[PDB]
Amino acid sequence: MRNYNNFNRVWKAPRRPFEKERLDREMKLCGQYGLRCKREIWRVNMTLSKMRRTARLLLTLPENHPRRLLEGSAIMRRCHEYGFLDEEKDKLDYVLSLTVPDILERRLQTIVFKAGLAKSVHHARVLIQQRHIAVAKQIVTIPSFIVRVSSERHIAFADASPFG
Amino acid sequence: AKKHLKRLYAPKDWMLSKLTGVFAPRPRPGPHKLRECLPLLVIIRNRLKYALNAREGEMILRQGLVHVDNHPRRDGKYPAGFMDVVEIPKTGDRFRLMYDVKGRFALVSLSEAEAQIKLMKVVNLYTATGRVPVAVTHDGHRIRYPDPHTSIGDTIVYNVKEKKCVDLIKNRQGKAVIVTGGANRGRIGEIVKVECHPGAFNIAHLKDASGAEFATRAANIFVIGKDLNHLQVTVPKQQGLRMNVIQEREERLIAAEA
Amino acid sequence: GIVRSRLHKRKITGGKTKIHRKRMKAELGRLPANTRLGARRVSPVRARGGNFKIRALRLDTGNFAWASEAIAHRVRLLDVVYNATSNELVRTKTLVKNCIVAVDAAPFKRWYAKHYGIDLSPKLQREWIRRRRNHRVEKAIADQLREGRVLARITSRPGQSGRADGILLEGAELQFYLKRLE
RNA sequence: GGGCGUCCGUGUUUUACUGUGACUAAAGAAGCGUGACUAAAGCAGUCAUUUGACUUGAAUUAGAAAGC
RNA sequence: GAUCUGGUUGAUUCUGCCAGUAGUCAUAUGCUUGUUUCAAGGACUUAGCCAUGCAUGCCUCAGAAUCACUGCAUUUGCAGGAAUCUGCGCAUGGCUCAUUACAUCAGACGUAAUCUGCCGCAAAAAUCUUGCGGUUUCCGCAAAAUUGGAUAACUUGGCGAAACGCCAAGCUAAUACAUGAACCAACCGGGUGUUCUCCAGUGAGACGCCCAGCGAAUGAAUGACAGUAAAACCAAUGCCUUCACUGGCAGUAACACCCAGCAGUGUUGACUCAAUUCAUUCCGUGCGAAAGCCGGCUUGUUCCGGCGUCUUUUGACGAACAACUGCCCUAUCAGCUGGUGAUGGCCGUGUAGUGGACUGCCAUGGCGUUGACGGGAGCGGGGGAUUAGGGUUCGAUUCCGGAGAGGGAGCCUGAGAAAUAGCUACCACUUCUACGGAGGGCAGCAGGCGCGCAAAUUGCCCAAUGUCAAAACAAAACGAUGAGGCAGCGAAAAGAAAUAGAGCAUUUCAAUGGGGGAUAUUUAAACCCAUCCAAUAUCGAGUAACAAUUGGAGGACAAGUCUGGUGCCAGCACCCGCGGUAAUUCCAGCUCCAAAAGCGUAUAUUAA
RNA sequence: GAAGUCGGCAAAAUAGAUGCGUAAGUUCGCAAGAAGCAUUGGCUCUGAGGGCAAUUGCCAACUCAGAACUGCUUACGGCGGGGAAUCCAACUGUAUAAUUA
Repeated sequence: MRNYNNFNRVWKAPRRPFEKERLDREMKLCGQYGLRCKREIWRVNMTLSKMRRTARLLLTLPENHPRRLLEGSAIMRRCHEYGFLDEEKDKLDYVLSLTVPDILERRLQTIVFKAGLAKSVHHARVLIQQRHIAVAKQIVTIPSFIVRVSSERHIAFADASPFG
Repeated sequence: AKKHLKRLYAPKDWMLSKLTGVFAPRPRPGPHKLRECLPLLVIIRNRLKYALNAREGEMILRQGLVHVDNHPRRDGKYPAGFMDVVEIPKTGDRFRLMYDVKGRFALVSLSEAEAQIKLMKVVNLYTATGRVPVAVTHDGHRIRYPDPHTSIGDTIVYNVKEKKCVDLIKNRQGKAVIVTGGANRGRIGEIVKVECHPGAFNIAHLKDASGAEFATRAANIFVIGKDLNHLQVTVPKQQGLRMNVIQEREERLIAAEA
Repeated sequence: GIVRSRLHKRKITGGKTKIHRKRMKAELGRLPANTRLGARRVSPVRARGGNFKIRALRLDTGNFAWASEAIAHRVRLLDVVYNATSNELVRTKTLVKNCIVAVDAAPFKRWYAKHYGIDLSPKLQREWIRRRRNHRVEKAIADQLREGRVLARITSRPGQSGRADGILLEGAELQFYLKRLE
């Protein structure tokens, strides 16, 4: 009692447990991004849904409405950071079209593999827990670390690792 | 007759984490009301940081090192609300407790000479035994033989050093006013006009600098100076002004670059 | 004990209030103190902030005011003549506010002579001459003063204050009670 | 000589609805900022370069009905 | 993601329900578990019953020290101080949801209808005391007011089985209690002398006398004004003019000196209020400069400083009342209320105060199909689940508000109680006893029984957050605090993420933390996390035996026309339907499927 | 305290008046005085209830309610015990003068 510490859900299980169309789409992502579980998919479905949904609400709204400017620019900024979107795209309509890969491409696991420090994505996911990759001078052990686009220059390897 | 006051039920302005305690220090009756006041303990401990604990609260206070209103105060539960003057002679810092814009307590620093000055709103005016008139200030002072002109709603500029009332300030038409209470706190402006409403609140229209309009109940108005260009107290660094919420944000990004 | 709350009453609509609360000390009735003529008695009660209110069991002298003359005098209560609530309170003589009383009347005579010189120092004779003018006294009073008993109406609330104080009745109401009395 | 301010004396319109505005506890919900390694959180912290700096931050919104 | 699918027919198209699946800080239960971070946890059934332990007390430079107490001791004693009186608090916090539908609660108003300790700002000239001498127990001289008797601890005797059970007698303190202070010391008034000082009777002046303080009582006055501009006659009175009350309206706040302006004007929307004046009161049921304390001192017959307290007053923290709008289901509850208050009136009484709250009299009202009355389930809300939207549902539970301490009732003390770790009684239970008696109240925290589908340690600590308090800390000398915090137990929920990576035979190049451990870090202490395998110098994984499970494989619904066994048997199956000798469904083996340190099942609920 | 006895036969019991209250059944009329509870004296007062004559004056005859004080040895006569059911006749009435109502 009397302990106020807020906790929350990050993910949701889909209705219709097994559809061979979805399950197919699931596995095709699990093997491609080297994912441990479906759980890590359903997560970027909800962070994408929440994000998407406030894009609708603000979008249904009249232009120059004070929420649409302030609260609208902030969703439209944070997607330029993290590089969910390209800095060429600012309509706020673009937020309303995003896909599960966009947020998975940005996950430190794929990027360490894309940056080329690893064989595919399984080396990359182990090589993160093995504590060797550091983002900028900061060792980061979480595969799901979402890599801010300003930070994609700095990864390299740890200085406590074998590699430094 | 309650004694304890819980964090979640403490006023938000004391600005005390929900975690890290069940309770907040409950202020005793005093000059200023419970819901609007900042205890001394929250001043030294949380605001000024001179004390990392409540244990260091009594270390510093019970020694009477920390003055408000020229008088040394021993009590961490003492309410010090607004217009108050909190001096520490040891370090040599001097604070007026005035509201910040954004509706928060800000501690203005002030010169040696201006801590003498304290100016207090006239909450009531009555006759004491033997025809003595008295004025009961927002602060809680009972001030005998005020100016024959003073009336409810006027400020009494009060010298806290030598104890006496220097010049007063009426309230009519344009006179600079700091809003105290009710969502416009700290926001300054002239009175543009006052609505009458006998038997109920008088709603009181104001105009900040650079033009803008807002209302309050006239019991949230505290007079200061004849014009908005002349004020008899030192207001916080953002004077009375509210920035647009979209200008506040994009100036925290530009400065964020360092 | 005795209680002043409403929790025992039929609602406007006639139903019972169901009491979920116990009695409070902020609801109290202190049995009546039924005052009477007699040698002074008092039982002090301490009430609701530490304040005492003086119950007067059995008080007699009492302090009576003669309005239109702006005076008062300390005068025995002779009798309880009339009461508007119960007729028993007269037989029993309980003194309660706005009872009617017969009062000794004698120091009023001495005052009215000492003041206007009229019996019902040449510097002070002419003052009498000056006080006469503009001034007149209703027969109905002065006719009562001859007897040495004046109908009064006791103004203090004798259970709370512990004293019986009143006014001498006047013609507008003095004629109402005299008739209503006999 | 005319004109505002104040007070008093003598000789007719509301309400729903709508716009704006006051007035309203925190936690909770929505939300800004912020690499607590990420996240659920939190309201913190960040920076020089030391013997402090940022006038350091802790924005803002909704919250039936009724009442103004 | 504003989504639907299997079952009625030989087929068809419908209605239409059952079944399916997705949540739930929704609880239970089953099998299963390596690591971490933050969490609920005797509410649901009994507001059942409780063994034992703890759960509030507090003293500074500053209220009372011969402990026949401990230290030091060439000073009359100073340094601690055990108990004990005194002052404050125990009315808060904690727990719990039995009661409860114009009650409680929410938002919004009100107290001008009131009580208010502590806390802030302020107020303060009521008072014939004391000593010496005398003496009529009364004058007269004098002025730093040098007041009183009693109680506890304690000693002596002790009673009693015992007991938060008691009795005598003897000592002694106060900021306990009781008394009490004149001149210093002002201004302002009312009433009046068979008072004398004057000048002509609305005369003035002195002096004498009784009374003139805050607060309370009754009475009287004040608590403004506003709808008109000249004149003159009389008495007084002012002022001018004369010489004379002589002639006469120029002048202009008031007022018969000692004060030539020391109030001609309190506050509200509004008051019988604030305050002022006059008349009688106040007998304890109000009023000290605590006749109080320790510090300075450059110094003591007005040096100075900070505390303590009385009475008055008004802000503040509160208390208690009232109630504008709104709150579930029921008519197989339609009339409800007035004997003995029901709705209103009058004079009271009682209250802190308003009031049918209550006594006496008077009237006949008040409420109801826009659901009264009755009954059923319920603490109210902030809020939670789920929702495209609209909604449906939950809210015992952290914050606010209400109520209770086994059941009922009564009350003392106090500023505040109808208080229960306070008293008194009865009821139901129960614990000691030497038989005479004396006790108890866990819906405080641990824990026990019981009950039940259902819920942890008789653990450490005040380090933090608050509270009370005579209180800073330290210095011989660290207040209590089961409030609160910390850990134990803890797959209720929630976040992160291991169980291999690299170039089917193999083979070998690294890497890692589970775990071990640490100069340590952490913490009140210990934990956990983080940091670490040399920094001169310290561990380690290959069948990774350091080995992932729980439910399924006819359909809905993703995944076998495998192989055994059984023969309408045993069993599966939410629904449809399988099994009666080649079973896609049971029991098994292999194989694949979904989810995965998590996964089935039951009931409740939301979407469907 | 019905054990008596064929059987509560006989006796006891109930009891006036006023207020509150009153079940099943029913032909709605009753049942009903159902059942049951409570009050009662004496004394000293108070209120209400009218007539007549010209607001005022004078007068008769009683009843009811309320209060204070005080008392009970429960104390003339007179005056219902009540409730749950079965059988029969609907009811009031008549009827074996002198064994049957």
